[PDB]
Amino acid sequence: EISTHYVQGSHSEENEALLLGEDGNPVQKGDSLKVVPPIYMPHYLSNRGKNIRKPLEGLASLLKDPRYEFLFNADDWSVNLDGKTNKDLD
Amino acid sequence: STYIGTVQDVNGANIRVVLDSSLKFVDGQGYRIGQIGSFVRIPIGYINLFGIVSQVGAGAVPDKLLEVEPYGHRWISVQLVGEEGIKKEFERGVSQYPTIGDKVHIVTEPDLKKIYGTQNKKYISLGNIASVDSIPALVNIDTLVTRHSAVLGSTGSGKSTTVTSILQRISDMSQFPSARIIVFDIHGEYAAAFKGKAKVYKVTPSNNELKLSIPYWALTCDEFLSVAFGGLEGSGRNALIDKIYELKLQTLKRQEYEGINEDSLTVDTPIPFSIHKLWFDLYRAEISTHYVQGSHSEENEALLLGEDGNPVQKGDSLKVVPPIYMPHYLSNRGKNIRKPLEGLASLLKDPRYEFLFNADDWSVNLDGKTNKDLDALLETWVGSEESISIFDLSGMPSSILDTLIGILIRILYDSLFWSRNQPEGGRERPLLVVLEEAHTYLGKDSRGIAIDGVRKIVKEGRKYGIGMMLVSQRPSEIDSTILSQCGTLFALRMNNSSDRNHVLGAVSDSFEGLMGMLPTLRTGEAIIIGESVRLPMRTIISPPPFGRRPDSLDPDVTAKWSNNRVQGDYKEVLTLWRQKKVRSQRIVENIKRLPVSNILSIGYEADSMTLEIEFNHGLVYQYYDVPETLHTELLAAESHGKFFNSQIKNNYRFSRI
Amino acid sequence: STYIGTVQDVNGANIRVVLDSSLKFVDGQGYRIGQIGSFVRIPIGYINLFGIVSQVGAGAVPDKLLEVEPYGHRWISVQLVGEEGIKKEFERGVSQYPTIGDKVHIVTEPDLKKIYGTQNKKYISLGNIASVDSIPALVNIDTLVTRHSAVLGSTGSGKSTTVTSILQRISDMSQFPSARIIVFDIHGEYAAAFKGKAKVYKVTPSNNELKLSIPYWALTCDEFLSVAFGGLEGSGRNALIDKIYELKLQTLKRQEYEGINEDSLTVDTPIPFSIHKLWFDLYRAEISLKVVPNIRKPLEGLASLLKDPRYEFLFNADDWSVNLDGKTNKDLDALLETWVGSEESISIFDLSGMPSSILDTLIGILIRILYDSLFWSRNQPEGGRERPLLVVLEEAHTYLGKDSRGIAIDGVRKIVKEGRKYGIGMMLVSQRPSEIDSTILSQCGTLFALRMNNSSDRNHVLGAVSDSFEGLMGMLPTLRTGEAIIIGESVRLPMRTIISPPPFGRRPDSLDPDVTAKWSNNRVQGDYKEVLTLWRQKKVRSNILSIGYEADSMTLEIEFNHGLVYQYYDVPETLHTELLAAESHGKFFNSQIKNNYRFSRI
Ligand SMILES: Nc1ncnc2c1ncn2[C@@H]1O[C@H](COP(=O)(O)OP(=O)(O)OP(O)(O)=S)[C@@H](O)[C@H]1O
Ligand SMILES: Nc1ncnc2c1ncn2[C@@H]1O[C@H](COP(=O)(O)OP(=O)(O)OP(O)(O)=S)[C@@H](O)[C@H]1O
Ligand SMILES: [Mg+2]
Ligand SMILES: [Mg+2]
Repeated sequence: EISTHYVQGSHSEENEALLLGEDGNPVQKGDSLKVVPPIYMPHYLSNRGKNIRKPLEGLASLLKDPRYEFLFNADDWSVNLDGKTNKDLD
Repeated sequence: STYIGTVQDVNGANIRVVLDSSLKFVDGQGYRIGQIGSFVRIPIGYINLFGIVSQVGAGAVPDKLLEVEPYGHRWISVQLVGEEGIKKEFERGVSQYPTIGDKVHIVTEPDLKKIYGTQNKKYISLGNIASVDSIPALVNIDTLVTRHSAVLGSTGSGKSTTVTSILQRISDMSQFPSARIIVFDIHGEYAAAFKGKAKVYKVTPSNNELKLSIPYWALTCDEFLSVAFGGLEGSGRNALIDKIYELKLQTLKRQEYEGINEDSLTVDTPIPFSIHKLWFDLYRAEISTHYVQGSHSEENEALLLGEDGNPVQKGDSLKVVPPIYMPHYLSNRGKNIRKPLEGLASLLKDPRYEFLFNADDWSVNLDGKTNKDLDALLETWVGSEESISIFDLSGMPSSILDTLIGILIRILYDSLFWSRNQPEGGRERPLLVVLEEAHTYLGKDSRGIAIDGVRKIVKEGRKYGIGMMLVSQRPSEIDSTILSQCGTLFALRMNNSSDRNHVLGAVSDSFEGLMGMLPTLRTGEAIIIGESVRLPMRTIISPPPFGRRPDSLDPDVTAKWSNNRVQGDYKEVLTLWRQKKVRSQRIVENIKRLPVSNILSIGYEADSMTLEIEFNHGLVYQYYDVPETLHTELLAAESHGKFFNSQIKNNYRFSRI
Repeated sequence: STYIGTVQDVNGANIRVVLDSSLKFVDGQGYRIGQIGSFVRIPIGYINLFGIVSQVGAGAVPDKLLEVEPYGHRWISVQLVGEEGIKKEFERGVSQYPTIGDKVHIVTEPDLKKIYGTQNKKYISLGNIASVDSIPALVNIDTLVTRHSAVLGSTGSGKSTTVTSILQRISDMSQFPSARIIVFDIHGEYAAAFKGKAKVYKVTPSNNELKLSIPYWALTCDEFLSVAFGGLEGSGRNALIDKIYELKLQTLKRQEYEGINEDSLTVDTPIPFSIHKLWFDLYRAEISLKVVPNIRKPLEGLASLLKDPRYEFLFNADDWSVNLDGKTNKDLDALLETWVGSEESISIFDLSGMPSSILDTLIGILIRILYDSLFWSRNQPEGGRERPLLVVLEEAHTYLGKDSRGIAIDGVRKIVKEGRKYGIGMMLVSQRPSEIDSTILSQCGTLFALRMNNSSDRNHVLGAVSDSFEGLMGMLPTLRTGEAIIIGESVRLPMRTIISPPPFGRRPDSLDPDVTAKWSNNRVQGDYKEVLTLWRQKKVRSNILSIGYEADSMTLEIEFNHGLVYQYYDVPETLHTELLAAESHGKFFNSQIKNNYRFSRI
C-alpha cells in the first residue's frame, strides 16, 4: 500500500526503488516482526494499493501498544512469520 | 411524650400510622410533628426499627375505611429503613417486622446521632444536617473519589459554593497533607475563592498568576489535526502526517532521548518539533518557482532581485511573512493543501492562540531545541507544592473548548497510567478531576473528544485511582449511560419537570420520603444519595467564609452606564484593532506601588505626569494628565475612595493595565 | 377575608386545599378572590409558606376520592414556591414543610410588596403586574443585558411595542446618560417611534436623516467574496486574493498608518483599497468612474454591480468612497464613532431597503465589525468592559435556523457563548420559536413569553425554559395583547405583567401603502411616459403642519405627519394664495384639491 515502483507501468517487488544509504546498505531495511515500515525514495507509486492506508495505520498502532500483548503476542501461541505455534488450542 | 401512637397496618416493607388531640410541640424549639422527611422509632423486645415518613394526609388512609368515611384524613405513611442491633450499630435490613398495635416513638437527638454517627475513620463531615442542629454529614472520601460523584441543581441553587466547600474540606494540610486535585473552569469563578492556596493558569496572565501553556508537540497527530487544520481527510492528511514524522526524526537525530530510536519512534510520541518550520516548508512548495523550466529545486528560486540584486522579499520562517517569487516554471511538487496552510498561517498570526504555538518556555526554535522539557510541565500541573490546580478556560476561543478539555484529560490519564508502580502514580497519590458545566460536552450524541475521555475515566478510573466530579445545571442533557455510572449525587434544588424525572431515573436508592421535596430545597441544601453514605441525608452544605467565595469579575452595566459620558477618541480603538493587540502605547514601564470600592495602593509619577492606582481583586488603573499636586491632595485628605471618586473619577482619560 | 381552608394533602412540593365560599367579581377593578395563577400563603408558627395555584376543580381532588365522590369537586392544588424570612427577605426553598389541617390564607397588599418589591439598585420598572393593583414589574438590568434575552409570541401579539417600551425605559438620560444600544431593524418601523431621540440610517435618506454606508474594504476576504461574487472556490479566488493583497500593500506604500508594515499585513486588515482599479485591471487582462472598459463571468457580474443604485451603500459610500490612489476623506474612525460613539444612545440600521438575497450576509458583517472592535479595546474607556452594549435583532427565526448555513448564525452564537466577559447582550425578537436552533434558545437567559396559538411551538417553549413553572404556563394561548409572562434568571420569580404601552404618537408603524386609501380615491389619468423616462436611467428622481410658498414656478408644497413632502405641479399661484388665506386645513384641501392636480412625492 506504500511502495515505489521504479518502472512506470510495473508494480513488481523487483521495482522496489527504496532509498538506500550511500554506505551501500539500505537506510531503512525494515522488519516484519517489528512494526517499523520501510521507507522508499521519492517517485512511480505502486498501483496495487487499495484505500486501506488509515486502517493499516490503526492496526500498526494496536500492534505497537503493549496493552494488547494478550491478543497479538500471546505468550505461547505467538505466531511466527511462517505460521507456527508451540502449543495448539489443545 | 414521644409515644405518637401505634401502627395500624403492615405490608412487609411498609406501614401506616395514625395521629397522636391537635398539634403537639416538644422541647419548645422550632419543629413540628413527624414531617415528610422525619424519622420514627418502633421498639421490639430489645431492639428498635427505624422508619421514615412518606406523606401526610389523604395519601395514606386505608382504601376501604376512607370509603366508609370521607373526612377520615388522619393518617401518615412510614417506611422501614433498618434496625439497631444488640447495642452494636445501625445495620440496615430488618430481622423482625412489626405488627399491629405496637408502639411508635418520635426520634430524639441521641438516637439520630447514633444513626448518623459512625466509628469508622474513613468518613469526614462535608456539611451539616437540617433536621437537627450540629450533626456532621459523614461522607466517605474513599468511595467519593474512587466511584465518582455529580452535583446537580438549577442555576441559583449554588453549585459553585458547594464545590468550593467540598474542595476546601478535602485539601486541609492537617488531615491530607498530600492531596491532589484539578479543576476546570468555564467562567473562571474559582480563582477568587482559593486566593493563596492553589495555582491559577490563565490565557491572559496577571501579576502573580501563571500562564496556561499546552505545547502543540504534546498532542497526538489526530488531535493536532483537529485543532489546527480542522480535520483534513484527503491526501493532504497523509502529506501532513509524513511531514510531522520526518521532522520528529530530525529532532531526535540531534538530541538524545532514553530508549527511543528510529526502531521505536511513532507519530503520537511526545517529542519536540517545529511548527513554524512545518508551515514554511509545506507552503513553500505551493508557491515555489524555479528559475529554469522543468526543474523543482530550491536553488532555482526565481526571486525578484532588488536594486542591489538581493531579493526585495526574502521572507522569514520564525515570523510568518512568506516571500514572493518571480511571476509564472512554478514547481509541481506541493499538494493541493493551499487553503489549510493559509488557515494555519492565520492561526499563527492571532495572539489568541499563543498558548499553543508560542508557549512561553516550551516554544521550539527552528532546529527543535526546547528550553524546558515536559517533566516541569507535569510537575506544575500535578506535582506542585500546593494541592489544588485551577485551569481558567474563560479566555479560550469558544470553538476549541471541547477539544481542549479532551486533550487535557487524555494527557493526565495517560501520564498517571504508565507510572502506576512509582510513588508518583495514581495508585499511590490518588487524583481527582472536576468539570464545570458538564452538560455542554457530555451530550447524548456529542461528536467531540471530551466525552471519550470522561467515559474512559468513569469506567477505568477505579483501578488507577482517578475520580471525577461533574457539575451541571441540566441533567436531562447529560448522557444517561454516563450519568448512571456516578456513584454519588448531590441533588440540589431542581425546577423544571423534565430534569427532576431524569434524575430520578438514574438514582439507585430512589427514596420516597426525600425525593418528593426536590423542587424547594433552599439555597445550599443538598440531598446526598449514593453509596458514599450509609443512608440518604438532607444536608445544608456549610458555606465557605466570606472573602473565600467564588466570583466572576463580569461588568455591571447599571454602574457603568450611569457614569456621565466622557468624550472619547476612536483613533485609539481603530489603532488597537488594526495592530491586533490589547495594550495601548501610552503606558509607563512600571511604577513603585505603596500600600494605603476601596483603594489598597496609590502610585504617582512626575516625568510622565501619570498616576497609577490599585483596587481590590488586583484591579490596576492608570490615569493620565493628573498633576501630582492632586496626588498629594488625595494623600492628605484621607478620603481613599471619595476625593478620587469625586475629583478625578470622570475627568481624565485613563486605561487599565 | 384572608382565609380559604385547610390543607388536606401534603406531597412535599404539591399541597392540596379544600375551598370552603362564593366567588364575587369585585367591582371597581375586577379582581376576584382567587384565580388560576393567584398566589396563596400559609402562616406556619412564625414564618410564611407561599404557594401558587396549580390546578382548580376536579383535577386537584385526591385521586381515589373520585371513586368515593364521583361528582364532588371543590378542591384546589397549590404548589408551594418559596418562603418569607423573619422580617428579613423573601427567599425560595422551604425550611419546613406544612402538615395536614393547617390554615391557608389569601395574599394581601403587604405580601404583594414583600414578594414583588425589592431594595437592590439594579432593578427597574418595565410595566406593572396583572391581576393586582400598582405593582411595578422589576427586572434585573445587569442580568438581562449580560445574560441575553428573547421575545416570543404570535403575529398580532405585539412584541414590537414591548421591545419599544423596554428600549425607551432603558435609555432615558435621567439615570443612564451613557447608555448604548443597537437595533437591526428590518421591516423598518421603530424609526417612527424615536423621532428626535435616536439615530436612524436608511438607504434613501430624507432631508434630516443619515445614509447607511458600509465601506466594502471593512470586510474580511471570505465575507467580501461572499457578498460580491457568491464565494468562488477555484483559482479565480486565489487571483482575487492576491490582487487585494497587492492593492493593500500599494496603498500602504502610498500612505502611512499607525504601526502597520509589510511584516504584519494581511488580507483581513481593514485598510482602504480601490475596487474600481481592481475591476479595471482584472478586466483589461481578459480583453473607472464610468464603468466603460478565467474569471470573466465574475467580472461582468461585478461590473453590473458597480453601476447599480441598489448597491450605493457599498461601492459609492457618501465620503468613504476611495479615490484611485487609495485616498479617502475619512477613515473608519468616523464610522465607528457614528455607529456606537454618537451623542444619541440608540441607533437603528433599518435594512428594509436591502436586496434580500444578501440580507443575512449583511447582518453577520455588522455583528463582526462591532464585536471585533469591542474586543481589542477591552481595557480602554471605549470598550465593552467600560460601557457595555446591547444588540437587538428583529425576526430572528429566519437567520438562526437550526440548519442554516449562513454567517449570521455564527456571529449570534459567538455573542451568546462569549459575550459575558466583554459585556455584550442580545435580544431576539421572534415569531416562530420552534424554528430557532434549540442550542441557541437554551442559552438565552430571560424569556418574555406572550400569546402563542400553535400547539407545536408552545411545547417547544415549555420544553426549553429554565423554570418550567406550570401555574403561569398553562395559560399561554389566552394572554392579552401585551400581557407577558417573564421567566428566567433575570427575575426573582416568574412574573405575569402588562407592559405600560408607550404614549400615543410614539409607536412603531411600517408605512405600508393602505390599499383602501389608494383605491377609494378617484382614478386620475397617468403619464406613463414619465414612468419610462424614469425607468430607463434607473433612478427615482390628514394633518398639515406647514405649507411651502412660491409664486414663480407655478407649484405648491405641503408637508404631512411622518415627514411626508408632497409637490403639486401645474397649480396656478392664485389658488396658492387662496388656500393660504383660506385658513381651512384638512377641509378645503379635502374639498376640491385632493385629486385635481398632478403631484409627485419627494
Ligand atoms: N451557602 C449559600 N447561601 C446563600 N447563598 C449562596 C450560598 N452559596 C451560594 N450562594 C448564592 O449564589 C451566589 C454565587 O453564585 P452561585 O449561585 O453559588 O453559583 P451557581 O449559579 O450555582 O453556578 P453556575 O453559575 O450555574 S456554573 C452567591 O453570591 C449567593 O447568592
Ligand atoms: N401592550 C399593547 N397593548 C395594546 N395594544 C398593543 C400593545 N402592543 C402592541 N399593540 C397593538 O397591537 C397591534 C400590533 O402590535 P405591533 O407590536 O405594533 O405589531 P406586531 O405584529 O406585534 O409586530 P410583528 O409584525 O409580529 S414583527 C397594533 O395595533 C398595536 O398598537
Ligand atoms: Mg457556577
Ligand atoms: Mg413587529
